[PDB]
Amino acid sequence: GSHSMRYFYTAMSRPGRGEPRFITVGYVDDTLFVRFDSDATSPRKEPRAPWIEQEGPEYWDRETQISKTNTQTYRENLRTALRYYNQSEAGSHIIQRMYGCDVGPDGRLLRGYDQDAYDGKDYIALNEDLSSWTAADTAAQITQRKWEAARVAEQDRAYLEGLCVESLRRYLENGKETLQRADPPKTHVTHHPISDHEVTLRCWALGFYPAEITLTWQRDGEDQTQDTELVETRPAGDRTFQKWAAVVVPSGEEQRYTCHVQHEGLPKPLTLRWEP
Amino acid sequence: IQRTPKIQVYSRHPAENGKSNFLNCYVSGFHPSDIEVDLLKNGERIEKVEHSDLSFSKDWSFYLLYYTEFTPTEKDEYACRVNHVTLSQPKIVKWDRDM
Amino acid sequence: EEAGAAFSF
Repeated sequence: GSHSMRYFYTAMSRPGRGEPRFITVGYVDDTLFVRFDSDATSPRKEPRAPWIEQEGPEYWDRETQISKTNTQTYRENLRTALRYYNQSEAGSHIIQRMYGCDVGPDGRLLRGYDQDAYDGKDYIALNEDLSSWTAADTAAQITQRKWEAARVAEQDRAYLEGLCVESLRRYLENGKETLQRADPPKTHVTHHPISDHEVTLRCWALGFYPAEITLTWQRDGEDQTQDTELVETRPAGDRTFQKWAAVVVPSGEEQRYTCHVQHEGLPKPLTLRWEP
Repeated sequence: IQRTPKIQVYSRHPAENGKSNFLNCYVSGFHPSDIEVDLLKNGERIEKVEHSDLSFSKDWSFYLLYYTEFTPTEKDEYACRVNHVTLSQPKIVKWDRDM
Repeated sequence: EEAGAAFSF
C-alpha cells in the first residue's frame, strides 16, 4: 500500500497555571509511534510502539532535544500570535502544527506538509510545491515574510524529501509485521424492529486496520446517502477501528437493501444483506 | 472559535455477560483541547480510567479515547459523562451494546 | 524522525 508519517504539535497557553503545555505525537499511518509532553515528570520523547524501541540511545537524545527546543519556540509563538492579533494576555490560546510525508508503494515522496493553525483556524500552510506558503490572513503574512526571508520552505523540502522518507522507510521495515498488515473488517447486519412497520438495519464493521473504510447502504441498488446514518470511525483500543452505517427501512422490505464494504484488507468489496 | 465534542460509548469487543472487556468513550471533533471525561457505572464514577494522548484531525479538531477494564452484566448500566467549554451542562451518553 | 528545530512565527 501507500504510507504516511505525521508529527502533530499542540501548544496551549494557560495564563495563571504555568507555561504553555507542549505536546508532540508521531504517527505512521494510524499507529502512534512516539510522544513528548512538557508536563511529564521528565519531559522526553517516549516510544509508543515496539518497533521504535530498537532505536539507539542517540536517537532519543536528538529527538528529545528537538522537542525541548520546539517547546520554547512554540511558547515564543503563542506570545507572538498575541501581538500579531492584538489580543490580551489573559486568554488561553492554542497553536497546532501538522507536518510530514506521504510515500507511494515504491517508497518515494507523493506529497509533503508543514502547516499551522491558531485557535483551530488556519494560519499558514506549506504549498504542495514545497517552496511557497499560503498565509490565511494579514497576521500569518508576517510569518510568511519571515519564513521566505530565512529559506524555510527550502529546509522543509530537504527534510520532506530526504529524512522524512528515509526514516519512514526504516520504520515500515522494522514494524513490517504490523505496519504493512491490513486487517479486514468483520461485518454483520443487525435487525432492530422500531414501529410495527419500521426497522433499523445497521451494518457493522469491526477489527480493521487501517482506519480508512467505505460503508454504504443501497436500496434497489441506489445510494441512500441522505437516508443513511453514519458514525465516525472509532478506535477499538487494540489498534483496530470500528464503524457503522444504518438505515431505517419499512418492515417486509429488508431485502431491497444491501450494505457495501470497501477497505484495503479485502480482496473484493463486500456486499451483505440481513440474514434471518 | 469553538467546536463541541462528539461522543461515542461502546465496547472494545462485542458485549457478552461475564467476559472481561474494554469500555471506551471516544470524544472527537472538539476545540479547544481541554475536556473532562468520566466513565460511569450505575451512576458512580469509575476510578483510574485511562486516556490516549492528544492528537487532532485534518480539520485541526482534537480527539481522545478514554477507556477502562470492565465485565458487563445484565443489571450494570454504563455511561460516559463529558463536559467541555461549549457545554453549559455536562453531557451523559449511555452505553448501548448494539451501537 | 523529526525535522530539526522549528522556526519562529
